[PDB]
Amino acid sequence: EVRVVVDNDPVPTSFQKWSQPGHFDRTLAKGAKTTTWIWNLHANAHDFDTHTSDLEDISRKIFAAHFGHLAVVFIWLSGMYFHGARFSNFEAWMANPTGIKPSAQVVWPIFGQEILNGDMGGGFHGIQITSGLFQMWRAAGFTNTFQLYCTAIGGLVMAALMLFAGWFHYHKRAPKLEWFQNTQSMLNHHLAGLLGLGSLGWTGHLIHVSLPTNKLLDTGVALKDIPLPHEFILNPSLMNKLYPHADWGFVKGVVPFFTLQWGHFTDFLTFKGGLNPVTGGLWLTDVAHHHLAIAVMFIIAGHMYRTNWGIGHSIKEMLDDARTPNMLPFLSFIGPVGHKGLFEVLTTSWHAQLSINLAMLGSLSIIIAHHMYAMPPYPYLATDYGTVVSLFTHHVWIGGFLIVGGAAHAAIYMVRDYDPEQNFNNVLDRVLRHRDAIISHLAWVCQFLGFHSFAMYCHNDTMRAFGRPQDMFSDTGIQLQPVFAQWLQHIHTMTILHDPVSYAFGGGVVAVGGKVAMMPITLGTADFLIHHIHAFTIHVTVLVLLKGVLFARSSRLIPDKANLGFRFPCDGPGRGGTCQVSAWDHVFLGLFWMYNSLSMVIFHFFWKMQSDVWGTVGADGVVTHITGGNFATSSITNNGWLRDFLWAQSTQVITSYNTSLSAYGLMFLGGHFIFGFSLMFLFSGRGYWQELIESIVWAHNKLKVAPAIQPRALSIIHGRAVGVAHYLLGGIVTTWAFFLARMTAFG
Amino acid sequence: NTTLVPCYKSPAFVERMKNAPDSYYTTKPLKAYSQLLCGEDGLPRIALDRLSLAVDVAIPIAIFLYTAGFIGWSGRSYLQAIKKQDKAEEKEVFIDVPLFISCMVMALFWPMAVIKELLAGELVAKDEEIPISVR
Amino acid sequence: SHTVKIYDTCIGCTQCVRACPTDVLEMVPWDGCRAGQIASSPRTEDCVGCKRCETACPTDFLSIRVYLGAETTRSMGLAY
Amino acid sequence: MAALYTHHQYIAGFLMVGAFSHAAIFWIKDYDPEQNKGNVLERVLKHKEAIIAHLSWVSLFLGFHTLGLYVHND
Amino acid sequence: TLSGQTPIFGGSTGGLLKKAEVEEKYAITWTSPKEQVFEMPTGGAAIMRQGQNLLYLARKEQCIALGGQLRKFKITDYKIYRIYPNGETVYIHPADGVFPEKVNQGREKVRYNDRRIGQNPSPSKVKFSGIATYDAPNS
Amino acid sequence: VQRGSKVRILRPESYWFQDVGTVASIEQGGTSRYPVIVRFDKVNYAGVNTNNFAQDELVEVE
Amino acid sequence: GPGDFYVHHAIALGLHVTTLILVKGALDARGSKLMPDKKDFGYAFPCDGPGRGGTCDISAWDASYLAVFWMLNT
Amino acid sequence: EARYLFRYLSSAPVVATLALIIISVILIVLNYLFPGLQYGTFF
Ligand code: CLA
Ligand code: CLA
Ligand code: CLA
Ligand SMILES: CC1=C(C/C=C(\C)CCC[C@H](C)CCC[C@H](C)CCCC(C)C)C(=O)c2ccccc2C1=O
Ligand code: SF4
Ligand code: SF4
Repeated sequence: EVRVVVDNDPVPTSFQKWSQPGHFDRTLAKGAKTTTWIWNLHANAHDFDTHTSDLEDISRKIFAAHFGHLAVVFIWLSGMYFHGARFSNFEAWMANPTGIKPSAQVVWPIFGQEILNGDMGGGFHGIQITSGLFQMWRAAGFTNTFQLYCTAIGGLVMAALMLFAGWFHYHKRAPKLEWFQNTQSMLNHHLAGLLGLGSLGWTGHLIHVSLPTNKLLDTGVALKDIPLPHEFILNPSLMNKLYPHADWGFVKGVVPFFTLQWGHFTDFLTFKGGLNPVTGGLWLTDVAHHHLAIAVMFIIAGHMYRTNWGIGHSIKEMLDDARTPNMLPFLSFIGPVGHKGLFEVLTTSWHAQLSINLAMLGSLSIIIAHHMYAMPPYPYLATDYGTVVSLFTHHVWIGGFLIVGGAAHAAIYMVRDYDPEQNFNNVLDRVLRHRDAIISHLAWVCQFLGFHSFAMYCHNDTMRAFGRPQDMFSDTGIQLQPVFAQWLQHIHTMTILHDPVSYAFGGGVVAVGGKVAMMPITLGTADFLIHHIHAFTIHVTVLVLLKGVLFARSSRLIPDKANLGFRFPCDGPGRGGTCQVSAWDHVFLGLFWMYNSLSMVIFHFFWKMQSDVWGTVGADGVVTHITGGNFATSSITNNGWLRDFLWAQSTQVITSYNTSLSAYGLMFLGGHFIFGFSLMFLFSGRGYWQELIESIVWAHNKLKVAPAIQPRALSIIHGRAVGVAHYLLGGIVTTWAFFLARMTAFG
Repeated sequence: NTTLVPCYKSPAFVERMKNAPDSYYTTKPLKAYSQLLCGEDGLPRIALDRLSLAVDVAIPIAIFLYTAGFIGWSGRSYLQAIKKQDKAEEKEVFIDVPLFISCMVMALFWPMAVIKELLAGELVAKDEEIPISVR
Repeated sequence: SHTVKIYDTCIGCTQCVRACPTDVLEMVPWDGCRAGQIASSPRTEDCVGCKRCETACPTDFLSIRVYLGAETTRSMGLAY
Repeated sequence: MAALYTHHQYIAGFLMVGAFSHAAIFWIKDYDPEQNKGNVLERVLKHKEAIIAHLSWVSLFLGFHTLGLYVHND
Repeated sequence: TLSGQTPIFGGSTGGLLKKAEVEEKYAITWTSPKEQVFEMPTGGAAIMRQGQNLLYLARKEQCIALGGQLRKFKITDYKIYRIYPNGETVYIHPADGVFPEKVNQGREKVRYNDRRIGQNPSPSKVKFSGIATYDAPNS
Repeated sequence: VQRGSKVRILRPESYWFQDVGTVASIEQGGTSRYPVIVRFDKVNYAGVNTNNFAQDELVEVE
Repeated sequence: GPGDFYVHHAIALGLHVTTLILVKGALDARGSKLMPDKKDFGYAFPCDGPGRGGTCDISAWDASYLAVFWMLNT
Repeated sequence: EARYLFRYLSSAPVVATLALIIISVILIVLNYLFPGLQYGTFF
């Protein structure tokens, strides 16, 4: 039975525990002896699996903390709509989305920092935003700043709604454990009720607000003549000169949908498959049709799993039937148990669920980044070159942090929530029973690719210096063509309906006005060599993270590693030395390798777009790119990455003093600080530093100013966590300040 | 004595006042920099002379070093207050602000309060009461 | 082949013996404690060097040391 | 002229790190407090937490006002 | 010597290597009143039998990490052997039959210094001598 | 050196060298060689504040 | 000029920190409160385990080592 | 109980985050004091 059970008032509501920090752990509540109590109070505040032991009381803390998180997104989402309401040039940008630059977030007149208020066109002085908010509100049908303001008001009352529901579901009506454990019913309402009714609600907005507004904005009605979006429903004769093949009446226009004469909708539900050549984005008839085929497919697929009416699938039976009397005979190697005892894994532990939901949301956010540049979805997005790169670079970094989190909680599951009772000889036992064959062949293909992607950049670097340009892996020397990726560019242009979907594959140059939106991205030897840099760096990022998941239980070094914990520094200087043997220090080492992997994805993007896609078109048809075919000849030596990319494209962030890009020149140099500052914590150890506090504590005990919270150096784990939190901060903000000073000096 | 001419007759500083914006940052703070010594590139230097900049250099000393030893003396007299109450482990996290303000207005006259503990020998702790290492 | 010496500041709380992963230490009878015990290390050839007995000793400036010396095949934990 | 300045300053930085590397090997391996009783070599260890507490003030002074005076000028 | 039935284990990869055939190899031996499942020190999970069990491990830290696991299954009767490749089975844990946590008599104060730890001699006392500073026969 | 008295430490190898501590218990057996257990108000290094001491390395302050 | 005032305080910051690491390496080569028997362990040892908070880089070799990063920097 | 609320607002991160908004008086002493105030230009 799939009934609802709650608990009436389980937790009191008082400020008595706010006066006692560290109440959740028993060793933190007994007092603050040293300053390690300060740091342990924040490293354990959200470890809800160590505050209590029962999954009924843990899962109420999980459910009530999502509500307080959703009430934090709604504060930030009401700050993007409020800044577009009061502190922006959204009026001047909507009239002319080519000459006027998108800007919110004006700067106060103090400390001489009003030099950052550069000229945005039309007498507006502010900071050129690269978040794509202006190109997104135009696609939603926003026309005046009153509609942006009462979205920001409507989100603040949606933040107080989501914040009241976290107090209500922890202090008044907290659910029970058998309400959280019916994950078949949860998948019915998230597929159909959330992803199906969300893309059914949005395709009703598109054809009633976005499709009328973006039709009249292409005729240039100049924001007096355009109607407010309720006047396309209250006045249905107004949407009849647009889209005349339908009827557009309250009851008279819907009946082509029920009588299945869907040819009445074929003018505003198209399958054109291309870019709008006036704006640059996709057709909003093509997008509104897309959400209708998504809402059908999701509401259908939300009736797959069995709730209390008998009919439906059950994941408990589908998982337990994949044993090996019934498999395909070439993948019948996975156990006579199969993966019985695996529905008990993803229901009785939240870390097992978090490791899949982070690696899927991480890999989704990189698929999203690869699609919003090749199929640009918003009007005037693709020609705002500062927005195209800052949305690819954003969701690649966001979607790569979540991958490392998907491999952190796949290691907290093994140390804490793994049970050898329910996992005997199933599909997870059999992986730990051969984990020196997974890691041996992973550490070979990381080694095979490191020689065949990086040492081919050292072969080209030596032939170019020798004066032998015919001996190196060029398009002019020893050609390495992407034979299987030049062929898929041939398939996706020979299967066109009549318009060539995704001009990145081939055919046509979308050059909507001034600058060029999309062009074919051809692939040569410089694209063969750089896709194997990506294949190499992804595999070592996997090898570091997979070694921390398989060897989180035990090893040949420390066979009792799951008793030392997940987050422990070492097991002493024995066995030669066993520092960073934990599963935490493979998340820590996979964060540098996520960094090195994703910083070359955003450098391959930023240079291939400038040299082979972006640029300006004249009055003949030839395109002069931003760097001018530079990736084909000089991105094959990593002296060419040093000279033609890092040195030659940072002339906009170096010479950005006394101008309006002045903060990008400071964040560039403030970024190099935090990277070099990170190396104090990474390279040194805490026994130097604890033995240095003791000589400084002495100078306070001498002058009688010693504290009773006794000053201790940071932990071994805490000293490694702040050495990677600074490397991955000052290494990102120096790339953020270079990607944006280069592209907001052009546009 | 040096080549640091004042910014009144420096021939490279008057161009910084010739072509300039107005708002609040390059008009009134620029004519107040005119009595400052500046080199051959029109940038107001900070030299140390005998009497012409005797108190002109001693205002940033005496203004800072008072409220350097005002933060330090109210932090020292607060840590000594909460250790005679025998509750210093818990009063350092939860700051007892009626006492920290009381130990702040006792530090407003700290130069005539430090030397009342130097001659009384109570500023420093004696070497046989301070924890050390094996030396 | 490390060197696990044991000094007379012991209190016989047996905590180093429970923390040893290789059974190097063991409790022998003594006269200078209330437990009447002191640790001894007869199987110091099995000392893996990991100093886990040193983190468990509660006497200040602990009564047991591991002096990391000439390492061998069983003092380095090599299963290959 | 440029490669001979940078040569002899990196040699002189290495030779001064090694002048203090063998100070540390002298204290460990070659010093006994019984023979050096009451002399000038025991008096340094008698207050060695006042030299390290004052080298760490000059270090803390010269970096709060040299980095801070650059990134004010920056 | 040693005997017993091996637990139901479907083979692993973290098991014995060429060191176990050539240098030394360890064997833990316990008995179980139940058909329960335990975690292997070589990765995975195995079902121990109901009679005398016998499991060959590669080093001594794997046996006592397993011996510390059986003590949580309320099985405190395990014997650890050490098998040289010529067949010589010595018996090493627990040596006297009694566990090393609780005290027995006849055992010796071996590797014991009769001083405080802080009054070890300086390394200039033992200069160009065979002994180390922690051997130090004075006190 | 009685129970409850404040005492200073003359053990150079210890953490609490020249630190005032409160005596917790003294052993009356006479064969344990570290009878007096003194409790300190600051922990040493992630751990204890009590330690067994001798009587020749302890100087009382009151 | 004033560009030379500022670098001589970076040079002075450089010579004082790399003296601080080397003097603390030489004077705490006998031992301090984190481990009072550094002489019994030699010059170059890794650590003394994760006990007492953790003692990475505690030796006098590992303070003649962090001051090569400061010698090369200065 | 609102008598344990201000016993939480007197804790360490609260009074040392209001020890930075009270050091927004360097914002007001550099707003109307024609912000440029060098080391010789104030008395
Ligand atoms: C950046 C700092 C710096 C600079 C500018 C120099 C500059 C110089 N060095 Mg060098 N050197 C340095 C640091 C530096 N040194 C340090 C820290 C060491 C100690 C390891 C050395 C040790 C050294 C030696 C032994 C020699 C020099 C020599 C020279 C001179 C000729 C080389 C040349 O043309 O420039 C080129 C650019 C360079 C960076 C020079 C690199 C020379 C390396 C450091 C030699 C190191 C030897 C190596 C460790 C052993 C290799 C043995 C085997 C594998 C073959 C030149 C003036 C040569 C000389 O004395 O002229 C007659 C010479 O014999 N130096
Ligand atoms: C640029 C510096 C650098 C280099 C060259 C490497 C190289 C390597 N890393 Mg490393 N790493 C680095 C920085 C570097 N890393 C940093 C800064 C971190 C900090 C977090 C790490 C952390 C890290 C981890 C955690 C791991 C590695 C691994 C590896 C190995 C990958 C296997 C491979 O690619 O085979 C190819 C070899 C190369 C790419 C090296 C260049 C080869 C040259 C060009 C050819 C040499 C020519 C010839 C043979 C020279 C001989 C001449 C003769 C006179 C001697 C590889 C040797 C992974 C591993 O173990 O792999 C199994 C591993 O897991 N690294
Ligand atoms: C007159 C000069 C002099 C002399 C006689 C010594 C003598 C000694 N030193 Mg020493 N030292 C010196 C200067 C000197 N040092 C300087 C200038 C420094 C600062 C860097 C040091 C820092 C230092 C440390 C930290 C230690 C010593 C140690 C020692 C003792 C043993 C040496 C050893 O380990 O074996 C032989 C040494 C080697 C075989 C060298 C190893 C490899 C080095 C790093 C060369 C690498 C260069 C590289 C390969 C070239 C690049 C090739 C090309 C690609 C460019 C020995 C008595 C050790 C000791 O006393 O132990 C108790 C010890 O720990 N020294
Ligand atoms: C520098 C460093 C330290 C020392 C780090 C310290 C001491 C942290 C510094 C944080 C300071 C102490 C912040 C404290 C701020 C105070 C609360 C004062 C603020 C009060 C005002 C706001 C009123 C380590 O402990 C360490 C450990 C392991 C590897 C590397 C390192 C390492 O590199
Ligand atoms: S070394 Fe530790 S466990 Fe052993 S007797 Fe001494 S205090 Fe007890
Ligand atoms: S080093 Fe390891 S095996 Fe040896 S006595 Fe210490 S804890 Fe036991």
